[PDB]
Amino acid sequence: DLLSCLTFNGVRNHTVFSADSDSDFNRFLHLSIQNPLFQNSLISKPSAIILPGSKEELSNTIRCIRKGSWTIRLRSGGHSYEGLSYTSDTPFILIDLMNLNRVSIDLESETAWVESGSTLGELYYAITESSSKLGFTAGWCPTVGTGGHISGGGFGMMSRKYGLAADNVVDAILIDANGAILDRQAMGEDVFWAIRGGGGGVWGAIYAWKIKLLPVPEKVTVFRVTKNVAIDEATSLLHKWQFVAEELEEDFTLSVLGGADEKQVWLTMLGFHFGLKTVAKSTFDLLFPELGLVEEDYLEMSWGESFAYLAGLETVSQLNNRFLKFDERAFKTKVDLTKEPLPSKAFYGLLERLSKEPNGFIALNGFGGQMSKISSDFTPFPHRSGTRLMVEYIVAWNQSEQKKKTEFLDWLEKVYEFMKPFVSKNPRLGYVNHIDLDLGGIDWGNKTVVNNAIEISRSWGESYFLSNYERLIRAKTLIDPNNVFNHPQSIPPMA
Ligand SMILES: *Cc1cc2c(nc3c(=O)[nH]c(=O)nc-3n2C[C@H](O)[C@H](O)[C@H](O)COP(=O)(O)OP(=O)(O)OC[C@H]2O[C@@H](n3cnc4c(N)ncnc43)[C@H](O)[C@@H]2O)c(*)c1C
Ligand SMILES: *[C@@H]1O[C@H](CO)[C@@H](O[C@@H]2O[C@H](CO)[C@@H](O[C@@H]3O[C@H](CO)[C@@H](O)[C@H](O)[C@@H]3O)[C@H](O)[C@H]2NC(C)=O)[C@H](O)[C@H]1NC(C)=O
Ligand SMILES: COc1cc2c(cc1O)[C@@H]1Cc3ccc(OC)c(O)c3CN1CC2
Ligand SMILES: *[C@@H]1O[C@H](CO)[C@@H](O)[C@H](O)[C@H]1NC(C)=O
Ligand SMILES: [Mg+2]
Repeated sequence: DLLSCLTFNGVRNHTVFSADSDSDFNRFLHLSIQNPLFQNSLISKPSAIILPGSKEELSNTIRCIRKGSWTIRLRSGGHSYEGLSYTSDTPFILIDLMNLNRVSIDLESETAWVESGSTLGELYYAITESSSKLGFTAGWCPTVGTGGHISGGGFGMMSRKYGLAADNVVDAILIDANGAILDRQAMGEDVFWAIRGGGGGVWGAIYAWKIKLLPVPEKVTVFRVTKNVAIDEATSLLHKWQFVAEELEEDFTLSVLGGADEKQVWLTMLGFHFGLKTVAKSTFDLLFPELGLVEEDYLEMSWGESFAYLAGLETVSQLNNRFLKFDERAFKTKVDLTKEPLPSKAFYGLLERLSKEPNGFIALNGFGGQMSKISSDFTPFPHRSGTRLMVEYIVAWNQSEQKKKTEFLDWLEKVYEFMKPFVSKNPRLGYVNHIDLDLGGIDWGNKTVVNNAIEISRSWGESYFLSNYERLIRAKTLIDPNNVFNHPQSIPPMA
């Protein structure tokens, strides 16, 4: 039995499947499901849930599962857009990493070791508690897990200054298919490259990341201002925004959340400056006076405060609450990367479509800055110089709106089709943290498909990784030749 192996090896925190609706099993299962779309009774459920409390327990958990016929599923923060950390078409064991949430800050080296169950919020909180002059570049959502996020890159409000989370990883502990405990030196440079953006659930189980902490001023300046406007003005704002955003010096970021409802358009402008408010306002007065920002819009605060504020949290303390409900809605999302400026009519049509579906919203980010100075092959995320914007389309709904699911998904499909001519093409680019199964998927139990796995997987592989796809395959073959870590879009090993 799996349990007997786990016990012989000192892993005690485990719970087998139970039909009891409010069993402990179900409590643990649902605790970290961050997309309600995959919560219902018709979804696949794990045969057991294991909560390892140490790297040794993680190693032995993997070793035991292998003595059986199980598919391994790793979950850190549970934010997978496609629920790939807690679903599987084959019988599976869920390894939940929530107990591995220790952050160890070394102020003498200005680095940190971060267990992979730690959320972004927990990490940010730990950093701000330790120092007023250090921060880290990662995503905007505080409940996202470092396990999946850093594995896939990790883009956020300081990426124009410092790049992705993965661009600032200097060591890691990877537990491989045989339970080996491997640091950077042990896994080798190809594998250490692959894990820094090559996607979660593919290489082994990351136990911990070693990150370089980055300088921040004791006071940064942010704004969070929602413009309530009509479509003509919203269109001209977004059309100018794209140029301001990509062209801003690296010490500034201007991003947008947007939506609409008939004649009313809302654009939430999210601003960040690595410095004081005089310089911040001088810059936006010059470059984007159309925003109509006023002195009272600019707030000076600590870096930690700024990340809580930009995400709409009440306090810095809230960063440290991994179970704080950030957004309890089922959702589907798609993303585009661009290479050419978007014409005005693209924003106009996007806004028209938003006005017809108030449950939809967009998130807009400029690249440029440091993102253009990092080589396309420095880490697996290839969208560097030449990449102008990242454009996210989201539709989300609560339980009372479930009847409209098909309609919501149809709306999103049509938005993505509308944007096709304006965004990257040949191929249409994507981002592995924004995993999208519409691109297709591999059934690893299907021999004819597996025989041709490399060609088949190119569909999504090249969209996520472009020319880096080849090295990823070589790295996969080195570290997981038997494909113990797999999912519908995992990098294939060579046969
Ligand atoms: C829900 C959500 C996601 C967001 C949000 N904001 C983002 C942002 O501002 N920038 C971004 O770059 N991404 C943002 N995303 C998307 C997330 O980045 C991705 O959804 C992350 O991959 C999520 O990571 P995590 O929360 O850990 O999700 P899981 O579902 O647990 O795992 C994803 C994937 O990775 C594997 N995996 C988890 N843990 C490990 C370890 N330790 N080792 C190897 N592999 C691991 C899983 O098996 C799965 O395959 C904002 C919001 C609200
Ligand atoms: C396996 O891991 C789970 C998840 O961490 C463990 O459950 C957790 O146990 C801790 C310690 O008992 C709980 O801490 C306390 O919770 C109570 C409220 O219920 C509170 O009074 C204390 O101040 C503290 O918060 C924690 O709630 C709980 N977490 C969850 C989500 O259940 C569990 O102990 C482990 N199981 C085994 C067999 O080791
Ligand atoms: C399920 O509900 C949500 C889903 C998602 C987000 C927020 C939600 O509430 C965030 C919103 C957001 C805001 C600003 C960003 O850059 C500054 C950004 O990249 C994102 C990304 N997305 C990822 C999808
Ligand atoms: C394998 O996959 C192919 C292509 O998706 C499918 O047509 C076929 O039915 C599958 N074969 C088996 C035996 O499952
Ligand atoms: Mg009961």
